[PDB]
Amino acid sequence: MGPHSLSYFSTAVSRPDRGDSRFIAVGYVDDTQFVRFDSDAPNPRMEPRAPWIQQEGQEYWDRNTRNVMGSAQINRVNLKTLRGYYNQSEAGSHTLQWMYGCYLGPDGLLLRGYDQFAYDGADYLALNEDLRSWTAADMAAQISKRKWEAADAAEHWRSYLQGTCVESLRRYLQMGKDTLQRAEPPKTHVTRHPSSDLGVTLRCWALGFHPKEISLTWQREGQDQSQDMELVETRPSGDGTFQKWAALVVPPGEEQSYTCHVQHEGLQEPLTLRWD
Amino acid sequence: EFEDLTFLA
Amino acid sequence: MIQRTPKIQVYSRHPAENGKSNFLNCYVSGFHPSDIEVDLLKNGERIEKVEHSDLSFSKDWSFYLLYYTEFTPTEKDEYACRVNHVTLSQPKIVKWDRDM
Repeated sequence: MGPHSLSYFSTAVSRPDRGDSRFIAVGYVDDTQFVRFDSDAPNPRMEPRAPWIQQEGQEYWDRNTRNVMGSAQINRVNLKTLRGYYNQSEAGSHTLQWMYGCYLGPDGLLLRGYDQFAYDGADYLALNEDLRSWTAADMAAQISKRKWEAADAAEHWRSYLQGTCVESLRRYLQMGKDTLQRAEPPKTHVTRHPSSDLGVTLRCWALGFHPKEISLTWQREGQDQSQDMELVETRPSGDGTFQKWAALVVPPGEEQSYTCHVQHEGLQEPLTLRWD
Repeated sequence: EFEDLTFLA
Repeated sequence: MIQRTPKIQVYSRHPAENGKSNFLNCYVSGFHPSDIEVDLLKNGERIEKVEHSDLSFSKDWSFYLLYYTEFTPTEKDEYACRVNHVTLSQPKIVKWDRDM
């Protein structure tokens, strides 16, 4: 079938300067956001954010709304709980983040699940790869670990990730087939600009590609120049495609000694590009 | 489909 | 507690051609905590109808957002992204460079 995932990325933030907290959740299939929930919205609901989810009937919207609202309430409580575990002041704002999801292998069969939490930007508690055990970051998280062991939380996560997560994923893939199941290769180009009297900058671009995953590497005589290379973060175009570039300063006159190697799942085979 | 159980920390 | 400063990239959706309708993007990533304010600027002035993506985050827990607006590039107009975040002592302005 192919490699694919369904994930939810949730952020709960305490706001003592507003006397409340906020929860936001977003859902993705692969790189494509499809739902959101925002507790600060008027009439907070699970809302569609891709066209191909819009046809879900009201019972889907109602159910997902009940469950995400439930989750918002629990994560708000968790913020208070964690403040207690770390003995933190009431005055400061704190963040609990949660990411969970399922992964299908290259054969379309379930390969991987995950369920993990961070507090104030650092790992707190994570379901291990075996889906049977938990890794706590510190003594606070060990309190939560003990609770979740006693509640057989891992067994409930296994059932969700094997059943509902994968089944939903596969229905989303069908509904969004014309965008989710076809990769678009990068449009590439290599620019050249003298950047001092000593050097010339070669920049290898990839634009217009999806999915986001891509490799751009400069080589000289079959050898990666990744130390000296400037490589920007992959960045979204805003229309479901992505952009990336990689740059290298090379000696004037030596431009043809260097090639940019592009790998992407939309390509028949990898590209070897030169300033041309 | 969103999870239908969130656990208390 | 962590605090990470935003990475900020300003660029167009499509390769920019003067007189051709396009979208101007300001991608802010790698930041923590999540509160952030982002304005898009034309010749120093705030652009009014600017939309943005829903808050999400990367595998390292750091946040990202895309801010964007329709525009038509010209020779004379200068565009920029202005960002404020707790890690910044004043609003950070990053100019749009067409070739970056």
